[PDB]
Amino acid sequence: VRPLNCIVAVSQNMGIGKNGDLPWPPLRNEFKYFQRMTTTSSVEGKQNLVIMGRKTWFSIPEKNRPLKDRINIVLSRELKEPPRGAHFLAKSLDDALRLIEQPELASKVDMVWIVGGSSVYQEAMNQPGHLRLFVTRIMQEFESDTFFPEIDLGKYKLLPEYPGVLSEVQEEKGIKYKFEVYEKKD
Ligand SMILES: NC(=O)C1=CN([C@@H]2O[C@H](COP(=O)(O)OP(=O)(O)OC[C@H]3O[C@@H](n4cnc5c(N)ncnc54)[C@H](OP(=O)(O)O)[C@@H]3O)[C@@H](O)[C@H]2O)C=CC1
Ligand SMILES: Nc1nc(N)c2nc(CN3c4ccc(O)cc4C=CC4=CCC=C[C@@H]43)cnc2n1
Repeated sequence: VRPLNCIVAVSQNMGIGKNGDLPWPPLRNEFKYFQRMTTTSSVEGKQNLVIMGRKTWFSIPEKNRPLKDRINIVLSRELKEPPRGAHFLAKSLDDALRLIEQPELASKVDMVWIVGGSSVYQEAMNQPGHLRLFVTRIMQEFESDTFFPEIDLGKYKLLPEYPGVLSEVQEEKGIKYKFEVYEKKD
């Protein structure tokens, strides 16, 4: 729960969003990976937890909120109550991270996942300490208005393998993609 995980899908031009949606048509197999990695806790009786920005929360289809079988935290400086369906609201990333480390969640949270958007990735990546980046490389260019921060290879190590993550190039709807895991210690 102390390591922080970010998970993202990014185009060749580092794009992650366009007009409050994704730059590419729906990649349901890519979504299945997102679901699996964020939902699968390491121990029965604990749930994983997802943190996301307010725009990402409202852009997720209503029928799929909250992200099922995960504790959902939404970051907003303007909302005063958690959005309907969200488990917690936090006014800053540090407030959220401090909440998660409170003892009355000890038994109640396994892995922590940052799931977007651009804003939130940026802030998480500015932080000292142990960060993993679960990056899906969409091997194609797409017109985008929201983007993922630079991944400095002097700071992040590309893990050659990672448990439960397959390395082969995948394809759906003629769009190729592959799964990568990066790590920054300390
Ligand atoms: N893997 C992928 O490809 C993903 C792509 N996306 C893309 O991201 C795009 C949107 O990105 P972006 O513009 O960053 O919008 P965000 O997803 O970051 O959501 C915006 C909200 O984030 C809140 N927020 C961010 N940081 C903080 C903080 N430290 N404290 C409190 N609130 C915070 C802001 O609240 P307030 O305004 O009140 O300050 C803002 O309202 C979407 O179009 C989507 O397509 C999203 C998820 C995944
Ligand atoms: N690997 C990876 N990592 C992510 N963080 C990720 N996030 C999403 C976000 N997403 C989704 C998040 C959850 C969900 O059930 C469906 C979607 C589908 C469409 C979406 C449209 C616009 C904005 C957000 C929304 C979709 N795919 C993703 N894949």
